Amino acid sequence: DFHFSAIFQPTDPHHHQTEFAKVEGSEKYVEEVEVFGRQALKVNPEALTILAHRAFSDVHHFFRKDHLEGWRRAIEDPEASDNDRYVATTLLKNACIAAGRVLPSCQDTGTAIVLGKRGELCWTGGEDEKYLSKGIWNAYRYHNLRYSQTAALDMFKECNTGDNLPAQLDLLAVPGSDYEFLFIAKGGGSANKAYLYQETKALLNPKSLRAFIEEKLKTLGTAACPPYHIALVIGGTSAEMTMKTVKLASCRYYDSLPTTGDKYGRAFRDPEWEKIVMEVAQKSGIGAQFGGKYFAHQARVIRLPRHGASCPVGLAVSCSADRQILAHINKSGIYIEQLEQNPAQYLPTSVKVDLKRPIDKVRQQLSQYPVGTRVMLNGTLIVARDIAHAKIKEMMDNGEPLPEYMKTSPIYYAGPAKTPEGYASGSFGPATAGRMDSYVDLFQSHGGSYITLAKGNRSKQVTDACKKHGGFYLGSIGGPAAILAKDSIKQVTCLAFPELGMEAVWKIEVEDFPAFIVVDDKGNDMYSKTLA
Amino acid sequence: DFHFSAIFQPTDPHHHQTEFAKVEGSEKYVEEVEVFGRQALKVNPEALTILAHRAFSDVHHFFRKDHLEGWRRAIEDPEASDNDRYVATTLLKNACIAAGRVLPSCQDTGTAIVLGKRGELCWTGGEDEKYLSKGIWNAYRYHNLRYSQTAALDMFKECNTGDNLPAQLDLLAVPGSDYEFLFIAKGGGSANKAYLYQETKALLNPKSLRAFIEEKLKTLGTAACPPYHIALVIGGTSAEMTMKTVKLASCRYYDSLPTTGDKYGRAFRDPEWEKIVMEVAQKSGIGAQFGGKYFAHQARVIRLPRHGASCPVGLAVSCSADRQILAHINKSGIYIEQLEQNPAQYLPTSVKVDLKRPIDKVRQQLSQYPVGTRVMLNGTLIVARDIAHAKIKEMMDNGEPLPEYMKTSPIYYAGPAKTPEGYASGSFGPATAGRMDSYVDLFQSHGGSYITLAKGNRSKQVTDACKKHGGFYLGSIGGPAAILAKDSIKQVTCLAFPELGMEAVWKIEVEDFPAFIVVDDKGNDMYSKTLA
Ligand code: SF4
Ligand code: SF4
Repeated sequence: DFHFSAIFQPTDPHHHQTEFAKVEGSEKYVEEVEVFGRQALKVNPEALTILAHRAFSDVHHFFRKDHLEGWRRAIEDPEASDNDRYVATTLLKNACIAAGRVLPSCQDTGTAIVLGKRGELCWTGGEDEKYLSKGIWNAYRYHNLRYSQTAALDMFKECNTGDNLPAQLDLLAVPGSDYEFLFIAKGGGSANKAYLYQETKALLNPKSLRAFIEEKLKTLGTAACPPYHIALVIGGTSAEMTMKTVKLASCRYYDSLPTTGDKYGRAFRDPEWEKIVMEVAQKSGIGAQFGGKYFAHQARVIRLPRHGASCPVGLAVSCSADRQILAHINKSGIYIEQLEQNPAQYLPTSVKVDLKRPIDKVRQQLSQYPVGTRVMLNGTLIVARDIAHAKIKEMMDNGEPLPEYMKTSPIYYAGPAKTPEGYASGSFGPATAGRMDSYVDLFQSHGGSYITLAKGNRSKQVTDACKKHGGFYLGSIGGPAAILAKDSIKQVTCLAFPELGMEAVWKIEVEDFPAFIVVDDKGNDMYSKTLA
Repeated sequence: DFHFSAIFQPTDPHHHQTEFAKVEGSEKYVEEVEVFGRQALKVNPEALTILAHRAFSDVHHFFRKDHLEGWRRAIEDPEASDNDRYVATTLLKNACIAAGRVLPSCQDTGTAIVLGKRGELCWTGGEDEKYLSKGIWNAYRYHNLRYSQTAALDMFKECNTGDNLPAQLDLLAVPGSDYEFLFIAKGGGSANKAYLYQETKALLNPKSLRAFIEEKLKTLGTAACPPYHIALVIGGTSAEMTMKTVKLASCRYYDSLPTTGDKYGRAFRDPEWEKIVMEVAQKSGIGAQFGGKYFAHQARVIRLPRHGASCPVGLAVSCSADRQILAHINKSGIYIEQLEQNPAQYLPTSVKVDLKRPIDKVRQQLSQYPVGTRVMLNGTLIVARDIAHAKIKEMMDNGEPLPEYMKTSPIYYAGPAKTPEGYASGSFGPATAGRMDSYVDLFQSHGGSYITLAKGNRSKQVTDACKKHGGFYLGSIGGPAAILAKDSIKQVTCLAFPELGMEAVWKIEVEDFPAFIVVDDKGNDMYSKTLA
């Protein structure tokens, strides 16, 4: 009466539907042997370094077809808003710049994540984590990427690791003699939009689930640079299993799962509720960052078994920097997923704001316009994000004044990637505004941060602060870090806190920097209707 | 300049601090060999079946020393409340019954979770998941446990799998030639108290972190049968990594981690913040389920590296059914963690309520007493939990009456384990009340469910309903399922929905069933002060 049923039963477990390229000459890293009558593969662990290096290089300059098709759909759909088409066009042009292999597609070159599946008889010598980490180290050190990892020296004392390590290395033991991989360069902002809900059987009916989806999609907001790949996982054997599943679903790793359940509790994709997620996303009006239809590229919904007392639910997105690559090592060598090298084939007024004026004159000009107005910024921005804000608040709590450089220019929340030789700037797109919300009222009450520039919707405290203090929040397009660096950023200099690395305070000169007035000085917020 | 640093660097990676017993004759399942100059281990996969069967059998009848010591501490501490000592004494006596190897310590025999670490040169034949699942199948089929897994036939249509499968099988590839394991029998209610928070750098200071802990600990409530092993994880490379870490911390799997960080971002335990967590738990007054000092046995706090833009935070507990077992297979055979076989060595005014009356007479008697009154129930209980409530609401939505059996007796939210031969009842302790909160006002408005009996604090809607309709919520002690079955439950009959398995409606005859009045018919709630 015993019947074993694996939870996950993909019809394409080795991902034959994906196109792979062989690393030339890589069959020299492997050797087929036989021990105790069974076939085994000896793998020179230097293959893991080579593979990880190429994976975490390529993934920053090219995209998958299904991601690029979504941007074209947003341009060509008659039901797309004008802002949908504008944002999607910008992202596609950004992808064309990134395809030049110098600038990465986003300044947040992400956390390096490796899902590895080592066959029982795949023999590497066992130092996989070291050799994989060396390849990741190579990719981030020898390319114009960014060191984004923050080490905790104690509970509160932190420093940048300076090399984008440690990686997340999830190496699984599986049958056979091959080594299969999914590499993910996961941005922090989209990682932050991975949510776990602890629900109950009372959720599991059509009316309750639909209302739940409507409520939760809004909480994603625009803070992870939509259009999104939206993944929703209902059920799971534990919270951590639910969240791992929703991550992998967002990477389309589970696309070949069955579409029906059975009495053994196997996982399945639910295309009907995928359609419902897309309808909710489209009718939400949130759009591709600034109102419209293209909140989402596509949706994945995976229904899981559950303990009768339990119903964990995971919701997560893949963002505009949709960065994963499949790979495998076998008797023939090293194979890596082929991404789209020619994104250009998918490619079918505003207010000039002079920032080279007194900030009060800039505030006066912005006050003339409603939320949703598109602006083009020309002049100096002061760049500061999470740690700089915390240090400055800490200074003020010790009686120190708000520094003068926080009062002369708009504050751009951003952290740049490394600058290529001969370039004015590396990739340099915006950070999530909402993480700095707790500082705006304080800084504005001390005569600074009257104008901020970042991406994402903000909390009500920021709307109230801008109305109280005559302030503004400007929304940059989120994601197009390469085209901003190439076309808009003309000069970059470190102004304060150099030891923070990318989180130092910078002074940058920009030209033709596009943004929308998201919050004005009158209590208005262009997200108040769609994200209420 | 490259330096590899593993995130997790336990000083005791193989758990030498744990005592193990070898399965007699199990060296016949293993054979050390040497291939290509390296030491390897051949493992008959039947070893995995034998090991999983014994692990998921033993863990339901015995506990670890640090768990039992916590209950003794709550009994002997002069600062423990009377309710602290009463609950801890009850749980310790329950453990004495479970040690008889017939009744499991809790009716929720949990989800079967396997963390396995297969060495590069540990050769099983590769069918580990099937052979592990067979051993788990054996444990739940041939012992007096419970089938708790719910399969989804489609998004909403569900059935019990009837065998407690599927398991969660997390099998990792690691160096060496051994096979190391952590087996967890995870209750659904404590699995539900695994929470993920998406925080920011603004949290990472002493004042903010302390306030955060005070706020989140209350949201655990009493719904997972405290005293808790409380685990808190600050940081992580992804949501799913944070939640896996907090699970393992709650199992004391990471106890030998370093206690300081470094520039490479290694994980560490923070004993200072473990003490602060314990201080918050004790000063909360929540106590061991019914007010006092012993909200928590102990605390684990792990600080993790993070992407600069990210700060995931995990909070989770191990409950009174604290069930994990370490194991390993090596050249000498199968070794399994030795649990405490003699829990008795740790062992150093109520109102009689006659349920054999019209329910209105029972309500009148209960109305004479304040919340916090300890009560002893004698008579019939009608048993119904999540799916039965959902089915009954569906019937009423179709115009059908609230069933008669929802009106005659107090409703006990519970699902029994299997009945041992010759016993009146299998283990039969209470389910989490809060999951049924959305039905109370509706059912009471239709003349039923005036008295409910379960465990855990409930939402304000239930307090309002009981006051509006003259109802009561009685709190059973959470956890002591074996002693309740042995001493209190005299007769068990299936009443409705037999196809739901443990989730059928039952009619049981009880004697001397202890409970507290948690919500009365006047708007009072004995958790209103401690869980506000
Ligand atoms: S596209 Fe946006 S959310 Fe994604 S990594 Fe870049 S900044 Fe972060
Ligand atoms: S002790 Fe309580 S929380 Fe733990 S498994 Fe049993 S019923 Fe669930």
